[PDB]
Amino acid sequence: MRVGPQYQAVVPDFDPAKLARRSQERDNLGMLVWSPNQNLSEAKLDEYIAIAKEKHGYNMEQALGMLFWHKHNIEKSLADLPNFTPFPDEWTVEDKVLFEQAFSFHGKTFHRIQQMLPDKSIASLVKFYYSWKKT
Amino acid sequence: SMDENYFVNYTFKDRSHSGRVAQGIMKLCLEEELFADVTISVEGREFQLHRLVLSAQSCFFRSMFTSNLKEAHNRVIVLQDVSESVFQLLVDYIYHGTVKLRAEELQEIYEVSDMYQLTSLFEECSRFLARTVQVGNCLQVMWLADRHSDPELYTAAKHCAKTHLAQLQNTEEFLHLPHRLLTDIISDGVPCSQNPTEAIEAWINFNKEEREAFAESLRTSLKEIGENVHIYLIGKESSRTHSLAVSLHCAEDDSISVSGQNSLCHQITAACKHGGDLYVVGGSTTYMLRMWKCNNATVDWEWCAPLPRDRLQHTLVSVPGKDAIYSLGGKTLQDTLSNAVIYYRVGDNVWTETTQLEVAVSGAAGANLNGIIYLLGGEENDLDFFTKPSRLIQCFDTETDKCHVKPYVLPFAGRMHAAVHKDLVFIVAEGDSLVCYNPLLDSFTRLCLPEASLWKIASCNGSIYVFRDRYKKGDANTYKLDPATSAVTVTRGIKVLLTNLQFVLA
Amino acid sequence: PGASMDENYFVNYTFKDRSHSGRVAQGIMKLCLEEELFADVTISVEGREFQLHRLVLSAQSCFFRSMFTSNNRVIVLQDVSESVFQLLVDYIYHGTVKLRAEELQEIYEVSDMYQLTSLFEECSRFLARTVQVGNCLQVMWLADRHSDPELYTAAKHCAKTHLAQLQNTEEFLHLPHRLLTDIISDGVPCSQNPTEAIEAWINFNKEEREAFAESLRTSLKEIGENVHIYLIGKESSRTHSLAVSLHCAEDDSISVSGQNSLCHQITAACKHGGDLYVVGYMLRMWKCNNATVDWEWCAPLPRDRLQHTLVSVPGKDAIYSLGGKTLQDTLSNAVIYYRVGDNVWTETTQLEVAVSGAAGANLNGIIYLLGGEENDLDFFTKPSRLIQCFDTETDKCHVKPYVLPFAGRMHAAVHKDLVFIVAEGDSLVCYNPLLDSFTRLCLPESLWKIASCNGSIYVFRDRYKKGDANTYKLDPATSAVTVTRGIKVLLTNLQFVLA
Amino acid sequence: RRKVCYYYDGDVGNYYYGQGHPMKPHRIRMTHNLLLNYGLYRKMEIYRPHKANAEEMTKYHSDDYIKFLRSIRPDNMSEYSKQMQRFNVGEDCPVFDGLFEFCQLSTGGSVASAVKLNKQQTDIAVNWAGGLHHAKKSEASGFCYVNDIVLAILELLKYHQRVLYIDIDIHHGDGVEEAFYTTDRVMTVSFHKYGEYFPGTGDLRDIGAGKGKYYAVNYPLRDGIDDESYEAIFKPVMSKVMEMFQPSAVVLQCGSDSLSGDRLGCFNLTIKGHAKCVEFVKSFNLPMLMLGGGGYTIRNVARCWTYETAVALDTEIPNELPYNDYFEYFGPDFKLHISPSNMTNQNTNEYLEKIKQRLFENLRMLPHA
Ligand SMILES: O=P(O)(O)O[C@H]1[C@H](OP(=O)(O)O)[C@@H](OP(=O)(O)O)[C@H](OP(=O)(O)O)[C@@H](OP(=O)(O)O)[C@H]1OP(=O)(O)O
Ligand SMILES: [Zn+2]
Repeated sequence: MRVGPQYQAVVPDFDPAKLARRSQERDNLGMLVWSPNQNLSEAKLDEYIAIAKEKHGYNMEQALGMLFWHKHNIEKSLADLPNFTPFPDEWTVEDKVLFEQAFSFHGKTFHRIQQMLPDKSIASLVKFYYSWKKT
Repeated sequence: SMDENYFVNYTFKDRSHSGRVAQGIMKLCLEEELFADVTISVEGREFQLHRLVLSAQSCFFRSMFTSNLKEAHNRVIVLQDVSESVFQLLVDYIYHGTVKLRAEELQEIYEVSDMYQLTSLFEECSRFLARTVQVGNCLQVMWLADRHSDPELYTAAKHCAKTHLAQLQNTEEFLHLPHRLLTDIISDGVPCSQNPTEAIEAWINFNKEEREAFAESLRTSLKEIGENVHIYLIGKESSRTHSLAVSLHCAEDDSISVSGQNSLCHQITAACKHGGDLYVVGGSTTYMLRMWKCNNATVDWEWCAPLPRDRLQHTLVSVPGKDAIYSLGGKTLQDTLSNAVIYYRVGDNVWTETTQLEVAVSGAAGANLNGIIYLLGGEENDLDFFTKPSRLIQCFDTETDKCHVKPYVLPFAGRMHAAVHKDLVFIVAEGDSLVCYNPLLDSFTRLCLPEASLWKIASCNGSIYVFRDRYKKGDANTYKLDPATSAVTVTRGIKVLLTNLQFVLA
Repeated sequence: PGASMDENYFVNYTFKDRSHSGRVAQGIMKLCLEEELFADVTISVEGREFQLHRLVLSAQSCFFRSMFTSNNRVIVLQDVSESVFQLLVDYIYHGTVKLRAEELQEIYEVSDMYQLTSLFEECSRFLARTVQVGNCLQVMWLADRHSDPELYTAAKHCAKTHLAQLQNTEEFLHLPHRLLTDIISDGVPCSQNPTEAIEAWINFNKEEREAFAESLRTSLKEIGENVHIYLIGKESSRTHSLAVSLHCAEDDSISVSGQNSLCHQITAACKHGGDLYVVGYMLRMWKCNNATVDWEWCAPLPRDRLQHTLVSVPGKDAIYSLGGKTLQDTLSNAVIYYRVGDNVWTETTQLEVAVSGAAGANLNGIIYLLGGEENDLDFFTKPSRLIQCFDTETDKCHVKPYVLPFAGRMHAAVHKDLVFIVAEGDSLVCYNPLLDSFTRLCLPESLWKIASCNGSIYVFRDRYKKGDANTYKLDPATSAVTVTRGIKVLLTNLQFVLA
Repeated sequence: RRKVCYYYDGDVGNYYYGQGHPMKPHRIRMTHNLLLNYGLYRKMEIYRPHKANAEEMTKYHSDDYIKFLRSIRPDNMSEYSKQMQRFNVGEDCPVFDGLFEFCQLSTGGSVASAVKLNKQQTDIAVNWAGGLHHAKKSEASGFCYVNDIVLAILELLKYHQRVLYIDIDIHHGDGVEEAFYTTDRVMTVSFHKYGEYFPGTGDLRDIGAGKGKYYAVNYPLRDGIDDESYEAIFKPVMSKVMEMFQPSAVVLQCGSDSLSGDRLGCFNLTIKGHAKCVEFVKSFNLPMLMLGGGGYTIRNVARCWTYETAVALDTEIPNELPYNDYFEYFGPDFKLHISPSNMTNQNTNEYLEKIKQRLFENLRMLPHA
């Protein structure tokens, strides 16, 4: 363990005079995508999500976010299900096959996989790889 | 103590007594021929010998002297089946203790020793017959270590006849070999390359008038084993940045081939070969806990349990004396020298910590002799908190777990590579001079090598291959010496040539 | 160890059996002095028949190898006892003799006649280990007939130290002039009046031994009395400590000789030659200038440690400091030293295993670091039992392959050839390093210290219930533990006793 | 009946360090997916962290360091040479596509989590992305680039008198113990493995230097410690720390890197052991902040962390894994709880007792609060 000026953190000493007013000077940091509710029974939520998977392309989460988008009203979200779509980032034939060529003639250097899939970035290559190792 | 009072009385035990009697007899006895009292005449020589030293050394003469016979207090004795050039070595051994063993007149001494019940000389002639066991005298040393009831030289003289059964089928000794011996060399594990089926069939077709209804239990006892004639070269190729793991399956003689390759994304800080399986340790990052396990029949890397310590340039030792991979010594993360021993139960994937070293080293050349790990040189803690080339010998005993530095030191010092062969430890370091180390006799012998720079030893099956690191193309970058004649020849056939040997394993 | 190049382990080499000397040793030990076989010569002592072999007698000694080779009867020895030549045979064959103080001097004769070197040397060590005033002027004569310098010195020190007690006996009466010159001309303390004992020797003949008398009075080296057994002890409420010295009296009595309360705080201290060197804020050193009362200043330590061991070495005129804690509870193993005169600390090799609070004791060179406490599992400390010898000359420190019969904090006192160790009670071990063994005594009865004045082992109880006089005088020959006094000080909790 | 929040940006499991590197951030996503199928997100306020701008990443780390992290990329590695050899970044902490956005994300989640935590809104604050406790003030160390914990605690010390920090990871949290090695407002209790092992620091004797002496607990362990031993040493020491120190908020660095079988582990714990640890720490009714960091066998990390979040709430969860998206990663049993191995513990009881008595002896010397 090292001791000095550039090693430890400069802790601010404690003065109680600032334990009251700053409570609104720094707001909520981050979006609120979901919050529990006491009113809606989770049976209608199980039915809601089962319908969101069977009758629509949504999954086990976007049904919850879209349900919170309308302030816990099932029927309105059901009315807005056909509108927004679960963006099908379809890796077509050329995409997946060229990815197999990059992975069979290169490896895990996704920067090199980019030099034959120049349109896609890297986060989608890595996201597809972990969801691709299943074979 | 309770009665011994150093001012009244006590028991003075002199521990310099045993040497003053021995150096008294070997100097007053076999020099001035004083006080002789028996005459041993052999094939025309009279020997003025003593009864007290011959009897206090071999029970045969103890029973021949103190007897109820007529030749007890007469004088002259006439020994039979022994020459006057071997019994002189027996006198030079009984009176002095130093005999000059030679491979020319060896078996005779062996036999004669066993008849005189000289145990130490019999055991050393048995080990020295275990060294120089050829392929031609492998059915005669087998037949010789059997009428003397010796399991060690029988096992050693049977392993060679087993692993060389192909070019032994047509010898006129393999056709006269009785049932028990052939049953022992067959019921052990003849390789497929040594085609044992037509060997047994080639044996039966001799006196089949009396051997057909006598040799089928042999075929019901024939076995087969894999291939453990490997080298496992691990070096970084001149092309990419990864390091290959080439496997060298040696043929029969004077040729080494190449099996397969594997490569590895990681770096390697140590590697060992256990029972035909490869075990690499280390990572390019700063967590060198990791460990992998490879084999020619999987082209994978079955990850194994990580070490409990973060050391690099440590020492991995193997040999399945009880299935364990040892990691002795090493240099820590803050460039300190550690001296802790951790081992790995291959059948459990479990590391455990045993007794620690007596001197902390890093980069020592370890060599396992039938259940004893030897740490050879390496790098030692200096005095100004630096390091220096070490000369020490260490002897960790993987049965009672007790290591202790040997008093003597090596000729050279520093970075060295050593391999076990038969019974000896062949060591190479400062350029061109390999010393064979005999840990039982505590002695060295040099040998010298070509003048044209590092070297690596690998005692493959029968011979000792010597690979030189920097494959500068011009040199034959691979040799093969015969340790009995020091004939350094050149073997070819590396095929997939490398360029920078890091590890040349067993 | 030698890298030979003429021999080859696969063609030609030299065998070198290690268990040969042993095997022939137990061979002769076994099939000779048990079954009695191959009997060669017959030696007659007084009236007993000894069927002995010629090769073993000729192997051990030179008297016999010169007796048998004189170019056929029962040779008779005309000046040995039937019960001593038996010890000589049991030594020549077995090599393990049972010594004894009653038939010791006899052996010292015969073991020299037969030229048994080891039995003569060790018989000399055991003969000079137990010399008292009663037989010093006779052990001098005995050492002078057989040309033994080591035992002549050990027989002369006791003779010149206790000179006044001998000036009227009778062994001192018929004393040759050379022995007396060797006694008086080496450093007789003034406490025994050497000048009067000379003329007292002269009146024994008066007329003859007077030709050199005046020149015999110009030959002695009268020297002042030193001081024995320091007691740096903490007495009364605070008031630092003390430095009580104890002038020794040859009357089974110890005496006080001026204090030295001028102290600060002490961590360790040792006695060199005849003065006190003290160490204690934690790396300084003062000297006890008792002639002028005042302390003195010296060089500081090259480092700072706690509970280190100071061992005085008058041989090299230095002081070694060994082991100890280093502020934080981590045990060190660095041996330093201080040369008196040069006044500069230096450095030597390190200890094998680190240890603190040990008890060091030097035997004419080698410093033995006894006991202490060594670090254990895994951060802490445990009371050790280790033995370490620090060869002051070759600078080699190595652990002995054995341990003490006890552990912890202990106190040792060098006495003769022996090291008297003591510790946590009802125990007093007498370690002999030459033949590697221990002999325990029994004490009356709480740690207590040990000290060696001249010829007795004063053992000190470091705790008083006020009014008990717990300063025992130990005679280890008969394990006689007496209670001496004459001390006139109230020193309560004393830290350590510097012999 | 206690409110629980949860920080997770659906974008952290795409940053890939390198080929053959122990830390794979993907484990976070796997954890998330289990929480998305056990039914543990109906009852837990899920948020999204903010991309931590480099002006709050500077209130601890130096300026040239943050400028270096913000200005580096695997294409122009050759341009910054002495820079990356001076900030340790390059060999153990590799440069990769992303890097500074990963640091923005973890640090943003942890800091925002503390900001909400000290305003008495929620009571338990969950964040399995942050918890990088090896990073130092002006250099990276041990897979960690920025030190999220010291930023979160620097955020908590604005409303709280005294803050406690608990280290369960196999390693010694040397960055957060170093950063608070002089002050006495934050007390760093760290249970680890001290032999010859990363990072090397963390002895029993190095406590505090300056005002904050006796305010740094280091409990050095040995290999193969099973579960019952870790409980018998975890409960008394932490009861004594709560009694003597009297904190106001707790920061638990629930490192899943001391379980049975990691790529880089050495202990022999199980999931229910860490569960008993987080339940004991949770049973003091204090503003609690659970972090991550550590854990290199991915499936065991996902299992461990999802059962941790199953402990933070109250809900019990069965052994059978519901249908997620990663059965091809979980072993041929599809069960949550793992089993210990065969490793024996070399800390023989009286070792733990002597160490524990040393700790009590160091803890009885703290002044009243
Ligand atoms: O168990 P191993 O034989 O050592 O293989 C592992 C394992 O790969 P598998 O998918 O075959 O089990 C890792 O996968 P996860 O545990 O992360 O699911 C993988 O890591 P990534 O594919 O996620 O990168 C890693 O690869 P790497 O070493 O490149 O990090 C790879 O190791 P090997 O390269 O030794 O096979
Ligand atoms: Zn960790």
